[PDB]
Amino acid sequence: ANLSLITKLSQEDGAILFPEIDRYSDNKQIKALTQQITKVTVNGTVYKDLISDSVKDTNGWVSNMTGLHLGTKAFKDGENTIVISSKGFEDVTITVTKKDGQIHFVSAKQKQHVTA
Ligand SMILES: [Br-]
Repeated sequence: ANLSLITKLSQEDGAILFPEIDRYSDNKQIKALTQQITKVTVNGTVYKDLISDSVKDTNGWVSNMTGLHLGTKAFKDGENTIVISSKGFEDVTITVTKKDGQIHFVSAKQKQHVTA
């Protein structure tokens, strides 16, 4: 149901970080997914690749050696839905909760096939 390789986040100033979304990974699936990101949405807002800029307080993302940085501009109280599209991988949906200024990791999945 949940991804094994994306499990956590860090809080930054006006941003969060997914350290496991690593463009330098020896894990070829994580490396190819991260290198080949095509689109990031937060609560349906389209984010811009800021390349190497601070993402503080932006609708912006950066992939670098510390992971995937996301601005919190489009974040809301309660549930937040982050959708990462990539060339070779089904969309990844990360759910995070915001409460009293604090954001925590809830789930990371790709849409699943129903099995018995
Ligand atoms: Br599938």
